[PDB]
Amino acid sequence: AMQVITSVKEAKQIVKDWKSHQLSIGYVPTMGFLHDGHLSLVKHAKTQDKVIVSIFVNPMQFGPNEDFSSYPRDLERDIKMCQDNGVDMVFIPDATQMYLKNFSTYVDMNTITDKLCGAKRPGHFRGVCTVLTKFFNILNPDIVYMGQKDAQQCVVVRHMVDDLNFDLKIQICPIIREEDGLAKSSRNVYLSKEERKASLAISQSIFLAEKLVREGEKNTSKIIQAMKDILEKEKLIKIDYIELVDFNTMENIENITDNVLGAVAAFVGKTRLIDNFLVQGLK
Amino acid sequence: AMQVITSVKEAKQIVKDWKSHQLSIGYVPTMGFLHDGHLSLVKHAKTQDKVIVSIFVNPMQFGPNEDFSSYPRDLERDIKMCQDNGVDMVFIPDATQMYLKNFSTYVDMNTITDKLCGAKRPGHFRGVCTVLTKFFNILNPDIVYMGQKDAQQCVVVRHMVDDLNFDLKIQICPIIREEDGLAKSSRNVYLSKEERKASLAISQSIFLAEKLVREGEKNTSKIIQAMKDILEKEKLIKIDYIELVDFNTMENIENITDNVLGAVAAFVGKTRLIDNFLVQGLK
Ligand SMILES: [Cl-]
Ligand SMILES: [Cl-]
Ligand SMILES: [Mg+2]
Ligand SMILES: [Mg+2]
Repeated sequence: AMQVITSVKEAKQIVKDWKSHQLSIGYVPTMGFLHDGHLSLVKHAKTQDKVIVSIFVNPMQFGPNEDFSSYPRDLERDIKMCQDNGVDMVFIPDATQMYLKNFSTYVDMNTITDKLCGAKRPGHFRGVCTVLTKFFNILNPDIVYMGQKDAQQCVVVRHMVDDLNFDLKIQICPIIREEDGLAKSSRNVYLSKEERKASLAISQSIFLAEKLVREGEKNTSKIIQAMKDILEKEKLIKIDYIELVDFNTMENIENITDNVLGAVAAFVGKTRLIDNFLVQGLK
Repeated sequence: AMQVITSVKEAKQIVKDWKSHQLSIGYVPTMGFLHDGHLSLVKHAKTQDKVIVSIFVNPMQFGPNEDFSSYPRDLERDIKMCQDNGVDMVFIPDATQMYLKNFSTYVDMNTITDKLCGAKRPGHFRGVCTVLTKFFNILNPDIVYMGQKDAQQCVVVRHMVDDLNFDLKIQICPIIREEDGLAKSSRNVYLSKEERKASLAISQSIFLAEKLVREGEKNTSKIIQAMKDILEKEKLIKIDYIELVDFNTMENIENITDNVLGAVAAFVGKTRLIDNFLVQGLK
């Protein structure tokens, strides 16, 4: 029967026992209120012998001005979806298990995190790096499955893993979308009917930019303007950024050569949404 | 035959194979030019099935004003001592293996490291935390043996291990001393005959402070003055700090209750030496 584990000590024991049987471990870190995007990561993780999903709304990666208190939470919904989709262990620690009274250590970095959302969200990537170092040490996974939707986060965590010699692989999985094109996110639940309609311009701008790139358009300023024109038609949308950047460095690019990450962040009403497309190996 | 390993990849392989046989691993991180202090850590580590010594003069933990370029180095001496003392693997990576071109991640903390040497050596503990996270991830040790001589470092690393959930134990081992009382350190090799004679006042001040404490002296200002009087007799000695602090927090203490770390840092000529005593469980 699937284990629902709230203790670090017990999670360690279970993983240690699985390792005693030379079983591989697939790990899907999440902040709960699960959706088909998460289920897609789980499906990939089932290539491994055992699958772990963590659920933890990590307070370190939210700032004071953001949505920690309202973040959607429904642990019964999540347990059921993990149960129905063949998850072996749902690890749901609370902040008192993860961060003891005198906790004071962190993991951070001096490149990558200063761009895109990192520039808009001070402290965010330190929160991500620190909590994932902890989870990786607790759970000892072999492959960690992450969504391309958080593209910068994937690159940041990959770089941390490289730099700190974590003996595991980060596997980036494609963006899963709603029927109407909106990238799956737990924050979608915040949107009003009218905001939901407005929010489709984000994915529209992504589909168009990707088509332009694959049709051989190299000038990023041309592409950005085209996305901007789509997004500016929606009064409910306030653009945070639209940037085409190198996928490995997050540095803005003026002319596309081998690759591009085209990334958008925008507020739809008060809700902050992100989306992107990624093209690699261009001639 | 003992393995001398310069590659991360090969070190990983060897450790993975040992683990496939359920062997425990004892690890002694060092910066080489080995002495009896190190040999003592190795002796403790031999409680484990396999013993690893790393040798790496980690550039991250030295500042511009310190002694990175002159740090004693004699890898043939070290290999022989490891060989003769039953070490299984000497891991000697170079900075190009550990720190690749675009390396930019670090581990640091917001308590403990701001006191004692930490205050005198900006960036030092970040260098220690970061390189040890890497070694721990590479070598997957069960117990890591460290000398009490670097008492703050032991407490810092213990706290990192706790906070980041490293699945290992830090074992602090007592100070090994020269016949004349000077705490063993590779930096002792820098001392002139006259500096060596002067340097004995450091251990003398430690022996006296510990005797005063164990004789029931609680007033730290009295104890510090007594140490200061010994040290001020030596013209070649410039005191950096003399502090009696709580062993768990590194906070200065005015009146001793259950514990005390009495720590000294002083320059003898240009060489910076440290020493301490530790008393725990007092009534
Ligand atoms: Cl989400
Ligand atoms: Cl030394
Ligand atoms: Mg592993
Ligand atoms: Mg281990």
